[PDB]
Order: sequence, then structure tokens, then C-alpha cells
Amino acid sequence: RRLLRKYRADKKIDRHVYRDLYMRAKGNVFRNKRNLVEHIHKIKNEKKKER
Amino acid sequence: AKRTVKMGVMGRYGTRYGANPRKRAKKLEVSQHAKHFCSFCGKFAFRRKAVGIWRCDGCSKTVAGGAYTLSTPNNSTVRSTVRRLREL
Amino acid sequence: GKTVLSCRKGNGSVYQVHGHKRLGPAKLRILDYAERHGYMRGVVKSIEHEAGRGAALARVEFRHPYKFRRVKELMVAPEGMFTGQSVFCGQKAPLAIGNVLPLGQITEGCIVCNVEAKPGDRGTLARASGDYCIIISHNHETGRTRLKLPSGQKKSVPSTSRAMIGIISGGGRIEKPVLKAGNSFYRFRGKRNCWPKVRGVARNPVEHPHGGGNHQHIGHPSTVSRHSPPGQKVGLIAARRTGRIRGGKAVKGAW
RNA sequence: CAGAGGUGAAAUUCUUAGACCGCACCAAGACGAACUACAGCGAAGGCAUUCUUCAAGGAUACCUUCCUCAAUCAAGAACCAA
RNA sequence: GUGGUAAUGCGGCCAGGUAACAAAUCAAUCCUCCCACGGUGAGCUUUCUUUUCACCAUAAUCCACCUUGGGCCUUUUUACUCUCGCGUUGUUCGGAGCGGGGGCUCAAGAUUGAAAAAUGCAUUGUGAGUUCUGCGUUAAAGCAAAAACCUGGGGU
RNA sequence: CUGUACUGAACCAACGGGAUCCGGAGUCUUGUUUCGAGACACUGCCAGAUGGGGAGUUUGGCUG
RNA sequence: CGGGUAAACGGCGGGAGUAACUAUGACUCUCUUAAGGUAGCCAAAUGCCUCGUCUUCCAAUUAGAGACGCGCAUGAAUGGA
RNA sequence: CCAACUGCAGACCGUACUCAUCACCGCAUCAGGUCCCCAAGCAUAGAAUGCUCUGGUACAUAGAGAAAGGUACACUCAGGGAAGUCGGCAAAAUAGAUGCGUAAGUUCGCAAGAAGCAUUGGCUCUGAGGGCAAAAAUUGCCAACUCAGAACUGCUUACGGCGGGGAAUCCAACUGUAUAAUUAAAACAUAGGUUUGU
RNA sequence: CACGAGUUGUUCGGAAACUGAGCACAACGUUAUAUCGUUUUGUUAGGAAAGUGAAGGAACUGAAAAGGGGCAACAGAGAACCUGGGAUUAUAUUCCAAAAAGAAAUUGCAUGUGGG
RNA sequence: CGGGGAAACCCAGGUGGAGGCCUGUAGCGAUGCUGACGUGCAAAUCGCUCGUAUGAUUUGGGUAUCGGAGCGAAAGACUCA
Ligand SMILES: [K+]
Ligand SMILES: [K+]
Ligand SMILES: [Mg+2]
Ligand SMILES: [Mg+2]
Ligand SMILES: [Mg+2]
Ligand SMILES: [Mg+2]
Ligand SMILES: [Mg+2]
Ligand SMILES: [Mg+2]
Ligand SMILES: [Mg+2]
Ligand SMILES: [Mg+2]
Ligand SMILES: [Mg+2]
Ligand SMILES: [Mg+2]
Ligand SMILES: [Mg+2]
Ligand SMILES: [Mg+2]
Ligand SMILES: [Mg+2]
Ligand SMILES: [Mg+2]
Ligand SMILES: [Mg+2]
Ligand SMILES: [Mg+2]
Ligand SMILES: [Mg+2]
Ligand SMILES: [Mg+2]
Ligand SMILES: [Mg+2]
Ligand SMILES: [Mg+2]
Ligand SMILES: [Mg+2]
Ligand SMILES: [Mg+2]
Ligand SMILES: [Mg+2]
Ligand SMILES: [Mg+2]
Ligand SMILES: [Mg+2]
Ligand SMILES: [Mg+2]
Ligand SMILES: [Mg+2]
Ligand SMILES: [Mg+2]
Ligand SMILES: [Mg+2]
Ligand SMILES: [Mg+2]
Ligand SMILES: [Mg+2]
Ligand SMILES: [Mg+2]
Ligand SMILES: [Mg+2]
Ligand SMILES: [Mg+2]
Ligand SMILES: [Mg+2]
Ligand SMILES: [Mg+2]
Ligand SMILES: [Mg+2]
Ligand SMILES: [Mg+2]
Ligand SMILES: [Mg+2]
Ligand SMILES: [Mg+2]
Ligand SMILES: [Mg+2]
Ligand SMILES: [Mg+2]
Ligand SMILES: [Mg+2]
Ligand SMILES: [Mg+2]
Ligand SMILES: [Mg+2]
Ligand SMILES: [Mg+2]
Ligand SMILES: [Mg+2]
Ligand code: NA
Ligand code: NA
Ligand code: NA
Ligand code: NA
Ligand code: NA
Repeated sequence: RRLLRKYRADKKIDRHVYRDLYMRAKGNVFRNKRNLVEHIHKIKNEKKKER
Repeated sequence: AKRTVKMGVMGRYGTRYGANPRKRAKKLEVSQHAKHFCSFCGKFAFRRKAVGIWRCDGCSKTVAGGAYTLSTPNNSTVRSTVRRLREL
Repeated sequence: GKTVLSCRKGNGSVYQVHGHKRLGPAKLRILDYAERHGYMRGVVKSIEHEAGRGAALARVEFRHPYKFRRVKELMVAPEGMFTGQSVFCGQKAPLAIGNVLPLGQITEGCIVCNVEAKPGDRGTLARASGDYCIIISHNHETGRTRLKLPSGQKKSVPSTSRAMIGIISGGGRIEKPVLKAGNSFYRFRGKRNCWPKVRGVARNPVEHPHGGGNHQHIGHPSTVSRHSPPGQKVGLIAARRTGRIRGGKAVKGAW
């Protein structure tokens, strides 16, 4: 949660992504911090391709 | 994952009081711990405190009704009867 | 022999009401002049539970009729009474749940509770959770109202007796199995010292007519006369009948 | 006021502590006769007093809309007299 | 009496409030223990040992005023348009007003100083315990009261 | 008999007349505080039945 | 006197014949009660006879278990299973 | 007028000591009983248990000292393994943690730690699990322990503490209660069921 | 065992001064007999149980206010003090003497300064 | 929260901490040894073993109910050996 908060404050992810990852973090989707970061990077890569 | 097959909230009792007493108790147990619709304020926020005492989290109304549900059907029938009789 | 338990309880002693946390007697308003000739308007300030009682109680605030002061009434709350509700009591009060009217002003077929057996009783009939009376008919000549009590008996009272419109709150309580001796313990904690119950045949013949024997048995019929003295009047007291009731359950009580 | 009931005939049963029968009522619970039909409605099971009320369903009418959205079935689901 | 759009700031009688209340969870105040560093004393020293042990303290009561959490005000309020957003470890919450910006307020602590070194004995950072406090489920069980005190509503 | 058909405030009247009373706030009392019963059902005495609830007492003798 | 009532106290039968060999007895006659022990269960913590009979358990079982029921004297909120 | 000083005055009773293997009750300085607060270090899950700094103590009649026979909060025992006994009484046995695995029956909750199988030392390392600051997916500094996996190297299987297990029958549903001082049970209670009076 | 000592408080505990489960004086009733009963479900008693804020010309008079007087907690409520001492043979948040080692808080009365 | 599902719903993994739930301290009891002792440490104790240990739990103080009586989850238990 502290990671997601910091990422939202620095504008690395938007509100929709923050909310989704927040509910998935509460649901035991990410095993550690690096797992969450890699998922964030994957989201950002797909977003760049779409853009 | 679903944690019990049939015993829902009654799983706190283990194997200890008979299936039928557990089941009849369970209907009312589930009713008395559920959130009930508040006709004032339009939310599902009525919770029973003590037997018959129902308090809404939303509008902070307290309502007397029902040992285990918010309104007994006898109450609804009586209310409709009283409305019809007053309108007579 | 020694004193039977049922006769020991009459001494009071350790068998009296556990009333320390009780809020006080629940009553209608005093049948004063304002209620006899007009109506009094009240506000439900709180719905509260009290130890030993299934039904909910309502604290209703009225203005004093003769002084600058507030009067707080403690009533047995009908189902549906909510905080902030206006309660009208009196001769001219409208027909609505929670309002208190004389029985002659209440239409036949109406469901009522907190019913005065005598005018000014402040309520003695249909007060347990879920209970109510049904108004059967009025006799405008004799000024008496006939009603059906929760027991099934029909009783007539003066039409000046007041009733609350509705049914007593807290209904449905006896439908949930208790399941545990501890739950019975907590249920009777707020009432009186009457539990657990020891069967008379499990006692010794010194303290109970059913006591003794080399088997547990009542050695004589358990139906006893209405004229039995205390200490002998145990078992099935002046029973008209015994055994499993087949077909229609007859209304209990006197004729 | 001396019987009533019931049967092929009886008896069990009720009855001068008044039964049966008679008139007007009272209460409670069922049921909705005749009209009632090779008639109507409903997927089936089913459904008959009146009035007030809720959502529906079908047919018909159409120079309305639309454009293949259908037919029928393991699995699964809902209803179902006594 | 008086200021602020406001939250709110400052100089007989009647009705509320404090007193005043079961549990768990998670953070925790002091305090206890440990570790790091640095002083002071002691111990061991055949041989090793930048070592081992002890100590390094700050009461009540006051003044001023850098966080955590709760309540609230004002302002933006196309905030929730078809995957709404915020937030807890945790059972949530929002047009009956979420979130953002800027404020008001309460409760716990910080920090500054007065006390206070004139006293005491021969030091300034972390990690674990710890319920003061903060966060305002069993129940057919819903978990005292009063004095005293506080504030208002009316009136002088 | 001034109000009605999901939380307000209301007290120590003003006001109007007569010389402080008066009314505002009606007056009256073969009188019961009010309501419901009612001369019965409640008090005492007398009488009958019932009455292990309880008290007192008894439950022979001879006897391979 | 006359009704009611057993989740009141309680109660809940025998002897005398019968089926192509033997049996035992669906059947029948009878004496009889307030009713004649139903569903179940059993040598059961309830069975005298009794260490009952059969099976199983052991090298050997007055023990244990599973059966059987002529049940001295099982059995339904005196609650049965 | 009364809100900051200032002046004077602040009465009564309790207060030693003890609170227990010697201060109370039990005839007594009695291995019994008696409410509350503060509560350290290491091992460890730990207020278990073992040892220890501070505080406390060496007070319980002692000395000498291998008779038999005892008692023990003391052990061991070849071969057999319940043949002992009314009866496995007593004793032995099992044991922590982790992974795997787990039958009949069942009120679907359990039965279950069913049953069973395996592994755990010591050393030297490797990996994973964070916080703060200025494709920040990087740049420095730093703290707390855990879990996993290797190589090497040992065992005399080695402190404490710590279930034996299975197949059935009778009874009671269960947790409770109960003959202080011979009976703890199948007895009582219980939820549930029924009846009676009103 | 003998002799001689030792317990220091505005603030600590109690009481002055709260209510609880309860108790039972008065009152009334009962009893041949009070040495009995009722006595908190807001509350005694057929029951007239209030004795004084004010004023008005220094203590004398008197409105309104319903339900007598007490007791029951040394763990509930309540309650203004806390460190240092080279200060004892033994007491200490109780003792310490003008540099009270000292630092406070809090009552009750009085005195001044000032007020708007 | 992930996966299936036309729908009703189903299959996972995490979170959370319910229970007159279990192992086990203190506490509260007292099963067995038919151990110790049995002119005792003791007019009921000691050791090991054992039941329970969030509840119908344990406990201080206060308070209420007694001898033809009280109280009793009932043993004729207890009411100062
Ligand atoms: K020796
Ligand atoms: K040895
Ligand atoms: Mg009482
Ligand atoms: Mg007995
Ligand atoms: Mg008897
Ligand atoms: Mg008997
Ligand atoms: Mg029996
Ligand atoms: Mg019996
Ligand atoms: Mg005839
Ligand atoms: Mg007639
Ligand atoms: Mg007839
Ligand atoms: Mg018709
Ligand atoms: Mg049917
Ligand atoms: Mg006798
Ligand atoms: Mg003789
Ligand atoms: Mg038979
Ligand atoms: Mg048999
Ligand atoms: Mg046998
Ligand atoms: Mg046998
Ligand atoms: Mg057998
Ligand atoms: Mg029967
Ligand atoms: Mg002392
Ligand atoms: Mg002590
Ligand atoms: Mg330890
Ligand atoms: Mg220990
Ligand atoms: Mg000693
Ligand atoms: Mg000795
Ligand atoms: Mg051997
Ligand atoms: Mg060997
Ligand atoms: Mg043998
Ligand atoms: Mg032998
Ligand atoms: Mg053994
Ligand atoms: Mg299985
Ligand atoms: Mg098993
Ligand atoms: Mg295992
Ligand atoms: Mg049992
Ligand atoms: Mg039993
Ligand atoms: Mg059973
Ligand atoms: Mg238990
Ligand atoms: Mg038990
Ligand atoms: Mg005994
Ligand atoms: Mg029993
Ligand atoms: Mg002496
Ligand atoms: Mg009292
Ligand atoms: Mg007192
Ligand atoms: Mg004090
Ligand atoms: Mg338990
Ligand atoms: Mg012995
Ligand atoms: Mg006996
Ligand atoms: Na008898
Ligand atoms: Na009258
Ligand atoms: Na008798
Ligand atoms: Na001792
Ligand atoms: Na274990």
C-alpha cells in the first residue's frame, strides 16, 4: 500500500490503475514488492503500445 | 473458497447440538446479524443491537421491531389494517 | 418432611426479582384531564432494552400539563416505534401505531396492545413481546368493549379503558432454540433464581411428595385436587385432562 | 313434549337433566350450488361470489420499428395434483 | 462584551453534559530489556581478550508552541460513467456530500524554556516487551447510581 | 370544547376596568379525590365435608 | 349417579386340534379381559433354568462379539429403537 | 462591583512491625489454609522447565557409617515378552518441529495428531523477504531478523520439556454438577419434547 | 526475658460529604406480649412531618418548593504535593527553617492595585 | 480476489479470528497408585499421576435466606472438625 501510494503521488500510475492494484493487493495477488513493480511495468508497457 | 458446505455461521458449534436445532437456529442467527433496509434514509444499514432493538448506521434511527428480523409479518398486516381503518 | 421448594419460594428470600439494572415499570401515561378531554403529544426519545424483558421499551417525552417541566414516560414499545416519532395519547388522538386511545374510540377489528383492564390501569394486558388484543365489538349502551386476549379468552372492559395501537415489539423470540445450558443461565440471570430445575422424583421423600423409591417414579397419580394444601399441591394441579392433546387445543384458564 | 337417529332389517348412539323438530340469531372453519356447456384462461400441475387493487399473458388491428436476432436438445436451471 | 463567510476565536426556574462503565484487534506513553556509539570506574591479564562488568539521572507544577489520529467548515463539487473513487491487518464509506485545495477544532504526544544544578551518581540513537492512551464479537447476556461539578435556555 | 389526523419554544401573565381589588382564568355545591363494582362479595362467629401438608401414637404372644 | 381424561398412577391372557415323510402350524374351535404387549429390542447394566444353542475370536474361551428367541420377569416421554 | 496579587489561618483520627516453611487460623515457631501490587538475563512457543546478576538464605538436631528389611518427586538388567494378575495394576512405551500421507463412520462440523513414512547436528556459503533521502526500472546510506537451498564435516542418536496406537460392545448425547473426610458414575443438570393451572 | 525508647501530614487513607445490594429510627398497623410487620417498582405515615432566599420599617417577619430522619464501599464515585536530603537506633510524598534543600497546588476569610 | 458459468450458481487462494472447541501454565479440582503416612507434617496431609483451564469460569469485600428451619445442577449434600 505504501508503494502504491507513492506511485500515485508521483503520477507513475493513474487513479484507475491505483484502484485496481489496490484491490488486487488486498486480494493476495502480489507476493512481494518486486512482483507488484513488475506487474506495474507490464501495465505501463501495454499502455505505451496502445498509445 | 467456501469454507463449509452447509453450516454457515453455525460452524462455531462444531458437532455439538444436533443438526435440526442448529438449522432452525441458523435461519434466525443469519437474520439477526444481517443488514436490514432502512425506510428512512434508504440504506441497508439497520443492525439489531439487543433483542428487538434495531439501529441504523446511516441515519442513527433506533426502531423497535422483531426479535430476529427488523419487521415481523404480523406487523406489516397490522400496519396495513390500521391504515385502512384510519382511512375508513 | 421438610418444606417443599415451591413453598419455600413464597418466603421471598433468594428467589426475588433481579431488578437492579431494570429501568423501572413500563406504563402508559396517567389518565389525566388532558387525555380524558383532548390529547397529549409526545416524542419518542429512545428505544431501549431492559434485562429480563423480551419487548423493547420507549422513553417518550411529554410536556407537563400544569408546570413548566418535562415528563418522561417509560412504555412498552409497539413494533415500529422509532426515535423522533410523535405519539398522541388521548380522547381525540388519531388512529395510528403507537397512539393511545380509549377503547370506545377504536374501530372493531383493530389490533391493540398495552390494554387497560380498568380505566387508569396504565396498561396490564398484552405486553409481552409479540402479543396483542383484538377488539371484537362495542356496546354503546353499557359502554363496554369486548376483546380477544392473547390467551384466546374473550374479555369485556369499560370503553373508557385506553389501548395502544399495534402489537408489542420483539416478537418471534421463542422460535430460536436456546441450544445450551449457558444460554438458559444468561436468560434467567436478569429475571430471578429459578433455574436449573430438579425433578421431584430425583429428590428424596423428605422434601418432595415424588421423592424416594428404588426406581425413580411417582407412586401415586400426579393429578392433585384444587383443595390440596401447600406442600401437597405439586404435580398436575386440578387437571381437567392429561396426556397428549389430540385435535383442537381447548382455551386454557377458567370459564 | 316422547321419542329421535340409523338399516336390507337392526344394533352401536342421542333423549323428560327436554333429544329430534320449529323461528330469529351468534361464533368458528371450509366451500362458492343452480347458471355450468364436447364453454373460457393457464407451460403443465391447475383456475368459478362481489368490489378495490398489483404486475403480467394471448389474440386482433397497423403503409409503426428492426433485420435473421431462429428451430430443437446432453449439461445446468425453474415450476409441478394428491 | 466582542471577531471570523463558516468550522469557531478572543477578553427563582428549566434543559442538557461530566462523573459513567462488557470484549477483541492493531498502533502503542511512561517504563523494562537489548544493541550501536562515546565517556567514567572496576575486573581478568601464564597466554589471549580495541575485552568483561557497573554507571552515565532530571519530580510535581508552569510558559510558549511539529507530528499522529478523530470531528467539523468553506471551496471545487460532470464525485458514480458502465471497470466510480477513498481508506483499514480487520468486518468499510460517500449527492443524507467521496476525493483534492485551504482552514476550524478536540485528543494524545513532540519541541522551547522556567523549575535545574544550587540537585543526584562515580548519553544520544535504534530493535523487542509493555494496555496509559488511540482507533469513539456471545447476547432470549446489551453490560450501576448519586453527590459534586460544567454549560446553556429564559430572566435581572 | 383555541392544537393534530422521522426530535423547537412555551414558567414567575400582559392587557382591560374599579378604587389595591376585579376579569383575563365563567359560576354553583342536598358536600362524596376520581374511576369500577356494590349491599353482594369483605369482617367475625357457628356448622359440615375434605385434608400424610402436618402432629402424636401404635403396629400382640408362643416359637429347638 | 352420570360423562371426560393414560406425555395421571398404572396395566397390556391361557388350552386343543390341524398342511401328500417328520416337524411347526398360516388355519379352526374354545375359555376368557378394561385391554390382552403393537413397532422395535434381547441370555441386553433386564433370562431362573444357564457356563442356554449356533458362529467367530484362542492350542485351549463360565470372558468378548455376531446370530437365534419357548422373553422366570424386554417394550414404547414409568419413554422404545 | 471583583480578577490577578498580597496577609493570616489550614481542625480530627490512622501511621511502629508483621502479613507468614516463625508475627493470621489450624491447642504449636504445624510440609494444611489465607485477597492485592511491582517481577530481571540465557535457552525456548513460553509466567512450561533448567541454570544465572540484583535482593534474600545456608533456618529446619547433628556425627560416624555399604547389615537384613523398608521408603523414594532413583536407576539398570541376558533370553523370552502378559506365560504374572480378578484385571497390563505398576512400569515400560509415544514424544518437539517440518514435509508428505491419513480408513470405517458422520448430525458434513468432524473422525484427525486417525493410522503411517521421512527429515532435523556443526561449519562455510548462496538466495529471497525492507526503510529513508536526491527505464528514479537509479544513486547513495542503513536497520531487524526469518525462511529456503548448496558444499563440507560429525554422531556414542546423547540436557530439559514433550500424545502410545488400533478393532469393537454397554451406558450417558455433548460442556457442566456432585456424597469437605472410603462412591465422580450409567447419578443430577442441560438444550429439546409434553402436560397442568391461570 | 529485663530496662529504656520509637509511629510527626492543609494535600497520603478515613471522616467531615456520594450513591449500591441492603438495613430499619420515626409513623402507622398488628400482637395477651414489640423483642413483629411495612419501610426505593420515586420513596414513610388517613398523611397538616418544608421554619427559611426575599423584602420592609440589625435580627424580627414571610412567598414557591409534593413524597420524614439516618445508616451501609479503607478495592465503586470522590480526593489540592513531589522531588532532594550527610534525615533516625527505630518514622517519613508526615521530619528539614530564611538561601525553609526547596519547588508547587488548594480552601476560608481579609487588605491593597486596577477596572469600564 | 482468481477461474468457470446462458443463468442459478460452482471451483480455487488469501483475509479475519468464532467456539459452554482442543494441547497446555497460573488458578480451580481430585482419577489412579487401592503409593507415602496411617500414636502422621496433617482429627484427610504428602508425591507422582490425573480433570478442567473464555466459562453454567475462578476469586476479595459487602449484602440477603436458618433449626419442627434454611439452602441444594439432588449426594439426605451443606448450615464454623
Ligand atoms: K555408601
Ligand atoms: K544405578
Ligand atoms: Mg423486589
Ligand atoms: Mg438420590
Ligand atoms: Mg412425603
Ligand atoms: Mg417416588
Ligand atoms: Mg427414569
Ligand atoms: Mg420415571
Ligand atoms: Mg327412528
Ligand atoms: Mg330445550
Ligand atoms: Mg342436533
Ligand atoms: Mg356462484
Ligand atoms: Mg398438500
Ligand atoms: Mg406421621
Ligand atoms: Mg416374640
Ligand atoms: Mg412381541
Ligand atoms: Mg432375552
Ligand atoms: Mg449380561
Ligand atoms: Mg458371551
Ligand atoms: Mg450378545
Ligand atoms: Mg404410552
Ligand atoms: Mg511503616
Ligand atoms: Mg505479602
Ligand atoms: Mg520461565
Ligand atoms: Mg515456573
Ligand atoms: Mg526452619
Ligand atoms: Mg525436622
Ligand atoms: Mg530383560
Ligand atoms: Mg536386550
Ligand atoms: Mg493369564
Ligand atoms: Mg496363572
Ligand atoms: Mg498405568
Ligand atoms: Mg471417510
Ligand atoms: Mg476412531
Ligand atoms: Mg504423526
Ligand atoms: Mg455425561
Ligand atoms: Mg444424566
Ligand atoms: Mg445416549
Ligand atoms: Mg470444558
Ligand atoms: Mg466432563
Ligand atoms: Mg467422599
Ligand atoms: Mg439427569
Ligand atoms: Mg517480651
Ligand atoms: Mg437502597
Ligand atoms: Mg455512608
Ligand atoms: Mg486524602
Ligand atoms: Mg474448553
Ligand atoms: Mg493407599
Ligand atoms: Mg439415598
Ligand atoms: Na404424597
Ligand atoms: Na363513586
Ligand atoms: Na394428612
Ligand atoms: Na506453615
Ligand atoms: Na503439541
